Amino acid sequence: VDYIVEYDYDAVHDDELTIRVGEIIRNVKKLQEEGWLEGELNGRRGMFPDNFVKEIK
Repeated sequence: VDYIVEYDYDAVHDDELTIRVGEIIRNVKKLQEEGWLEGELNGRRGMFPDNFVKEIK
């Protein structure tokens, strides 16, 4: 399922996705890390905060 960024997040790590409010992340799935999701944003697959992106219902 896709997700929409509601809060700006700065990727501290290399596997972290730098999500910006208003962006749509392709195929956002839930990871084994509480508060971390996996999706293709900005042309890269990374991990971003769960409370920063809202599922596209």
